[PDB]
This record gives sequence, C-alpha cells and structure tokens, in this order.
Amino acid sequence: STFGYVHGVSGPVVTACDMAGAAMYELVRVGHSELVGEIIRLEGDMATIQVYEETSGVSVGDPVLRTGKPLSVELGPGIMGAIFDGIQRPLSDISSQTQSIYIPRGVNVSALSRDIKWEFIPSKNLRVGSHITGGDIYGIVNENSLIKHKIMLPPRSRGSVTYIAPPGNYDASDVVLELEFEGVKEKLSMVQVWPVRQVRPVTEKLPANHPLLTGQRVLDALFPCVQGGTTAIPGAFGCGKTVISQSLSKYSNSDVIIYVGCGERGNEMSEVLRDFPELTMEVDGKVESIMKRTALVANTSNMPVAAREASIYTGITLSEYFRDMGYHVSMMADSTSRWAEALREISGRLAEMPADSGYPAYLGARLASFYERAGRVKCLGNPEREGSVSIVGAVSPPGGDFSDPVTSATLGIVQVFWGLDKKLAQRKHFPSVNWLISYSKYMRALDEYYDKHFTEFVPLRTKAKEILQEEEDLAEIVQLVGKASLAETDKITLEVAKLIKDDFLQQNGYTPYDRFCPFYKTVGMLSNMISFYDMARRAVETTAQSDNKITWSIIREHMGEILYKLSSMKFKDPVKDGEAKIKADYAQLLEDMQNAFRSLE
Amino acid sequence: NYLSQPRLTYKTVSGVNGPLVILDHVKFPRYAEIVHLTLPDGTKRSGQVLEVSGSKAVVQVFEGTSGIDAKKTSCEFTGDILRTPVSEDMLGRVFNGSGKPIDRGPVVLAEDFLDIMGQPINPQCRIYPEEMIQTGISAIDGMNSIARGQKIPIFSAAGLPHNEIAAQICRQAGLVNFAIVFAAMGVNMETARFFKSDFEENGSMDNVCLFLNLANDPTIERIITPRLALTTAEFLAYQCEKHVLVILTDMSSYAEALREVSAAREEVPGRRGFPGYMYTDLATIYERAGRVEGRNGSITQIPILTMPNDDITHPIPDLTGYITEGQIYVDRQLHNRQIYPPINVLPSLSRLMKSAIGEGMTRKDHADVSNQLYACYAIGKDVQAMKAVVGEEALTSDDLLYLEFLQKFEKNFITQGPYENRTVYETLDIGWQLLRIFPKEMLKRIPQSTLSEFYPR
Repeated sequence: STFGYVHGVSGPVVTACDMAGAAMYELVRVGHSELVGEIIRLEGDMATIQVYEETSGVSVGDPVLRTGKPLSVELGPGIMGAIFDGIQRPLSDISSQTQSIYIPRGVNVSALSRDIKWEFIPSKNLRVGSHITGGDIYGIVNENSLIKHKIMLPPRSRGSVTYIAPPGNYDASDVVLELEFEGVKEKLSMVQVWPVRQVRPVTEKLPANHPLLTGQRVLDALFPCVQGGTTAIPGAFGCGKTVISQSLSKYSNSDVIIYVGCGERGNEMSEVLRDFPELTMEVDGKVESIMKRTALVANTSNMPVAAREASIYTGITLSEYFRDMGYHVSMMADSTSRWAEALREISGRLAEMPADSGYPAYLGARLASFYERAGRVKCLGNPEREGSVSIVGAVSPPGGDFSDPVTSATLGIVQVFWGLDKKLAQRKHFPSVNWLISYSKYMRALDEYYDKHFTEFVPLRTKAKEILQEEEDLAEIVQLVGKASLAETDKITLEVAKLIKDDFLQQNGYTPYDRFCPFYKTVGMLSNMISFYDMARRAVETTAQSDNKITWSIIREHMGEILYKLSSMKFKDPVKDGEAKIKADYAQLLEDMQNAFRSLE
Repeated sequence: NYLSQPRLTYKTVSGVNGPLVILDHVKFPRYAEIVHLTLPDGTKRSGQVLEVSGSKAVVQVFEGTSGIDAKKTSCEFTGDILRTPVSEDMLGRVFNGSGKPIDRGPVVLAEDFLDIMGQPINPQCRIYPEEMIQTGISAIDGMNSIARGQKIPIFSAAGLPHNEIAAQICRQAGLVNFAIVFAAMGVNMETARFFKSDFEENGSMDNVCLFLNLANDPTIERIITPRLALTTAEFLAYQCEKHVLVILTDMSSYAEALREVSAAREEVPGRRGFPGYMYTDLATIYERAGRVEGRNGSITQIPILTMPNDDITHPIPDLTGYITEGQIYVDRQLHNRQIYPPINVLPSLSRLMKSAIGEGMTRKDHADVSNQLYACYAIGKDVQAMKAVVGEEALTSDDLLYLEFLQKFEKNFITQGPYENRTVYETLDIGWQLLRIFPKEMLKRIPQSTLSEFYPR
C-alpha cells in the first residue's frame, strides 16, 4: 500500500509508520489536509519526514501518502508566462482558482494545466516501427508566436514506436506516443517529470565561444560574457541591478529567460512581478511581450524554507529543459546569498555541525555543482542541435566583505564579475559598472570570434583599458603637479580618458537612440576615440623634441569641432540610421580628423 | 589463494541516515570490506564498511544514499577490502575518480590486484633523495631546488595560474623521461580540458595516466581518487622501476570532501571544523613518495592546493606544510602585477634542496648565492615597507640599493614567460648579476673564498 500513518509530531518533524519500502528523499503527503514533506531518515518500517508547511493540528494516526518521486519538475507545454514558487506551485493559478490573497496549507494544483488543449504536430517522417532514443523530438506544440515547444522523448527512455498521434488538439493528459522495448511498453503524453537535483544529460559538453550581447557598451566591449558562461553581480540596494535584468530580458541574443527569486522581501518581489509582464520587445517588426519567452520562480522570505533552497534547482532544471530543445537560455538568480541562508537554516534544523560561519560543510560543493550546469552542449537524441544555459547570479556580501563564505566561493567559481557600484550610481553615471574592479576571463575564448567578425576590436579594447588605467595612475599626481605642469601626452591621456568615461561608458537606456547599442556601433565609436588618441600622441611626439611643439591646448584650439563630433557619435540611431549610414558617418569623422591633424603636422 | 566460496546477498537494511546505510543479520562482518548495492530501479552503487558490531555493519555509499529504501534495496558483500586492478597498460588511459574507463577503451586486464590503502615503507629501506630535477623555472631551481623523490606542493588560490605552472613543470622536468600520473578532485570542465589538451599538444599523452572526478561527480569518490592514483604510481615505480611524477589537483577538494564525510559520523572536530585526524589522513597520501633500496624507480609528488581566502594558517595549507618537504607559494600580489610565474620566494621552501646542490651536484656557489638572494629580497621588502611611511627623501643610498635590487630581481630572476627553460647555470649567473649591484662587503651571507672567485666576472 502507498499509505503509512503518523506515529508522532514535534515541530516540522513528522515520524510515520507502515512506511516500509519508502525511499530516501521521496516526497510525501501528510495529514487529511495533505501537507508536503520529504523523507530524511529510514529505520525499520518507520520514516522521519521533514514537513515543509505548518504541522499545527496534525494528529497521531493521520494518513501519510508516499509519492514515488523525489523533488521533481513537470516539464512540458505551458511553462512560458508561468509564475512558480521554488517547488513549482503555480502562484497565478492558485490565486485564480482559490479566489484568495493567501496560499492554502496543502494546496494541490498541478504545475501545468491538464485543462488546456495544445495544437500538436508530429515529426512527419516518424512511422510505426521507427527506432527512437532519449532526447528525440517526436512533435511540436505551437505554444505562442515566439516559442515552438518541441516535444522530446525523456532521457532514460527508448524503443520501437508502436503508436503516434495524428495532428490535432490534445490535453496534457492525452497519450500522444507509445513505444515498446524488450516487449515492455511505455505510453507518453506531452509532459515529462525530472528530479531537480539530477543534471539533465547531453551527448557532449562544449567550450563556450559566441558572446552573449546585452546591448550595453561597457559589458559587451570591456567585460564580455559568452553564451554558456557564468557571471556574478553585487546584489545591493543603490547599485541599480535592473539594467542587467532588463538588458538580458529585452535585448540579449538569448532565446528563453528564466528568473529566480531565492528569498526576497515581500515588497521587492512585488516590483519584479509588477514590472516583468509590462516589458516588451520588437520581433518581426511587431511588438511582443517579454512573457512569451520567460518564466518566473518567485519566493518571498516567508515561503517554506525548502522552497527557498530548491529555488535555484527548479530554475536550472527548467533552463536545462529548453537547452535540450536547441535553444539558448539565460538564467538570473536574484540573490544566491538568500539561497545559502535557506541552506544554513535547513542544516541547522537537521542539527548538522556548523563548519565555517555557521554554513554547512558542503556549501562550496553545492555552489560548484550548481554553476557547473552552465555551458554550451550538443543535445541528446536524433535531430542534430546545440543549445546552452548561461547563469547570472547575484551575491550580497555583508557591508561589501568579499571574505564571506558564499561570496568567496562564488567569486572563486564564476568567470565574470560585473561590479555594479553605488558610488558611481550617486553621480548619475549609468550603467553603474566599476571598470577598475569589474573583469571577464572569457577573452582567450572569444578571441577567434572577434578575429573573424570584427578584427580591429581586440587592439582597441586593449588601448582603451590602458587609457582607463593611466587616468587612475595620474589621479594622485595631478593633485601635486597642479594639472598645468603635466606632460602634453598625459594631458591627452586625461582628456581622452574623460571622453571615453563620459561618452563611451555612459549609456542612458531611456533615450531612444541608446536603449540598445549594437556591436558594430560599439566598435565604430571606440575605433574613432582610439584613432584620435594615436593621432594626438603622434602630433606631440613628432614635435616635442625641439619644435614650437604641439600641446593639448593647441589640439583643442585647432580641432574643437572634431572633439565635439566625437562626443556626438553616441547619438547615432539604429532605428532610423542604417548600418551603412552609421559606418559612413564614423568613416567621415576619421577622414575629417586626419585632414585636421595633417593641417597641424 | 582465490576466494572460492560464494558471496552472500542481503535485503536486511535496517536503517538509512546521511551518507550511511545500516545492515543487520550480517554473517561475520569484515571491517573496511566493499559492498555492492542494487537499488529498486536497478541502479548499482558501491560502499565500504565503516563500522561493525555483532550482526550489524555500517556502510558509507560512494554515490550517496538518495533513493535507497529499507525493503527492495539489496546488498552483496565481496568478501574483501578495496583493491584496484593494475597493469603497465594504464599509461595512455583516462579513468573517472573510481577507476572506471572514460576514454571508450576496455577495462584493465590486471597484472596484479593491489590494496588501495598502500602499506607503510620501512624507514630502513628509504633512500634519501639527492638527484636535483631542473624544472627550468628560476624561482624553483635557484631558490627551492626539487630533488627526485620529493613531496613539494604548490600553495595557490582561486584565480591564480597554478594549473599553468604545474603544466610547465610537467613539460620541462629533467635531471641537471618521467611517467605522469594525474588525479583531479572537483575540477570544472575547462580545468579538465586544459591538462588533457596540454598533454596531447606536447605529444606526451601515451605516457600519462589521468583520473578525473569533476565538480558534478560524487564527493566521496574524491577520498579514494588520490589512493587509486598513488597505487598506480607505486606499481609503476616500485615494480616496473619507472620514475613517476604524481600530480594531485586541488587537495582542498579532498579535504572538503573528508570534512563532509566526517561531519556525518560526528567524529571529534579540529580547527575550522575539519576532522581531528586530518593530519594523519593527509600523511597517508603524502608519505607515498620517494626512493627505496635496491629498486631504480621513484615517486615525486606535486599536490596543488587552493588556500581559502589566501590564508596560509588555514588547516589545509597548515597541516600540509607540516608533512610535505617544502612548498611553492603562488602570490596574488605578483599575479595582479602581471608577472609570470607569480612565485613569491619568501613563504616558499624546499627541505631536500640543502643536499641536492653545491660542488659536484650543481656549482660550488649555489648554496651561498641562494641564501644571499633571500637576504637581499627580505631587506628590499623591509625598505619598501619603510618607504610607504616616511617617503623617498628619508631613504639613504644603502636603502636605495636594496630597493633597486628588488625591482631587478622580480623582472630578471622571477619573471620568465610560459615556455622559457633556463638551465641551473643561467639561473645562478642571473643570480650573481643582481648581487653584483651591492659593494661586496654588504654580501654578509657569502664567505671571502666564494666572493673572490665569482663576484669579479
């Protein structure tokens, strides 16, 4: 039988009997109200259940129903536009069906609707008797205008097709494929189920190559991320985190977005769930909602602690499911510190040894196993394809102390740090990225991509980072030397560093021409700024030895029009100017500055 | 003789908690025996007997306890402790952290089955290591010389180039060929690719054995991974007479897995929550190195460490330095200055250097030049620390000599680039050139008979 009975209750811990043959970390339903919990010990016919919800009013001799599964996700059509908690409860259906502002104890709405009918097309050259393997696409559901929801055979399933449905409209409970292996059948609907803590398998796991574009000049130029990459951001109040989330959501070369709240303040979660449905992007010359390619996992700080800890495992398992369709998925975790605190509470409730700063002994192993699921892959199964998951994960060091075990482990693992900074945000400098602390390690991997597609960019990035370092090195010296007595080469460095800092690194995302700065615009601007730097340096160095030498004042007096045209480059607009027009204008400034410097040489 | 009597199988699992499964009604339990578990879904897992008492045996399961149950799970007891099949075919193979192949080749045909735990070598039968290896890295060869048969770990931290240094050492090691046995615990796929790529790019791969446990693989494999690797090095060295270099990649992943295992048994904690016996445990790995009487072969160990928050007083680098014959120290402050290799000589040591160098071994000056370079570098650091308080105008010309030596030492002696392969003699003469800056009466580690022979060149 699937029923055992409650022997004893003490806090969230339930102990149940007749539980013989129940398995470690299975989920159960406890009591007449069917509270969820998981099995944490076995002893004889008894089990100990860690109940997730409130055990108040549970009684001895209550039923316990065993579910044959560990913690697992329903994966199938109806994920796009969904709101889930950390254990996949559909928060927007629970509200609609209950007509209540609360979440009931023991609510049991299924994660995906078994009510809606989905428009299904088979693979058209599959036939009865075909040989089929895990990851094989056997149909498509036309879920919305953006996502073809590819129906795939589960991993660990295989055989000979005994039946496949004709085209039509089906429930998530209708069997659409049947197959046989060793004379044993399997019947399959559109929805599969997968354990959150098991990595979804792939044919091969591949080096990351192509950039993830954000549309931001800083980020995309100075500190690039690859598709399949791993990134951290400092998650703190004044720093302006929303530019990352909105750039990824609206403008990135992702196909799909997964957003995870780990344990946020009630009112902070409400702003994300307010703003995300209202965002839009333009596709084939038509405006589309962001929620056609997006799903949200949401957890306020009073949701069950097991949901707070499961939250990132639900979000990555949902991401790995769309990777397997051959899409590129971006994942955002709202703070991984709020997850590590739930991990500390659970291990504290279990009375585990307090290791480092009260965190469990496995904290670093859990974070390494999480970020290890990022990457480009060659998918399982027959239609040859590649996909990827990229992780961005915020982290919240106490008072900026990076020696914190969670922050230290995170920055020990991730390959990019986008150091958003309150001290820059207070200057109205946007985006707030600290270009002295921020870094990317993917530059040896991206080399052969830039080399092929842009070619001149790698030298330009190198000189730009040097100018932005020399202007830090000069920042003390200028206070002693009094600006005027400085070398003309170094006055050129200071005031081209000002040009880069004010007109290249700043990008006002509310202005129509700079919402999204494409990479040809981004290299075009930097090419001209560094060309002017080289020419200004050459004009001084040609004459400084004994002539009536060139000075940075002479250059500003002789070329102030060109120096204004350079500050004017950011206003060029891909909505109204063609790529060829922007290229022609930036080439014309390069002719004009050559004619101006040749009139001084 | 062979185990000719048949194996017992049991459904008598009486309880499950943490990584531990507890059988009862077991016929004459054997401590440290291996057990094979078949789960209800037909998945196989393995575990080892961690305790016995009457009819009960306690098993730790290497792949974890998730999905095990008290009724359908079945355990087969092998009659024996953990042994690994070993042959000279294992060079040019890739294995996972439990010794199963991952290169699409076959399983090993054993030349023998060896106990994974090894066996302590008698101190009477040890030969003291005295043949210097030239790594060609000047910061190692000139100031921390490595004898063939030493234990000398690389103490590093997250983001530093300890992979690249360890690859350069494997690429350049020779006497003034090695077989390589390489173990990885808890590595990311880009680290696993880097080594496998470099060994194939240098053509060396037909003479390398790899054991890989990656960051997503089971944690409890990590505590047998270095014992599989060192058992392979002991066959190759002490039966097939080869010279073996053993690389153990991130021992901090081994120590973290050991803490996680021990925390579940509630054994007495030491500092920072590590097991009270961690010194002994690490010593059973690091003492599996050296030369022995009457056999040509040798094992050299170069374990790689990540220091948590760069703290050398943390139990992992601390208890390792108490056992190993020195350390090479990779410094974040040199790495941030774009120097390669980032080897800061002051926290670094080699103990076996003292007898592997000098007349007949290398050159007569080597023991004097090395000690004077340490003295001038320590004093140069003290003057640079004084300058930060009082400013340059306070410094006497004698302070400015040490502060000029400091700049030239880090550019000429330390900095090298990834494929440069200096002789010991280049390293020694690059040594004398920096020492030549100082008027000879300042060179107070060096006796008159050395100064009057080598300084005037």
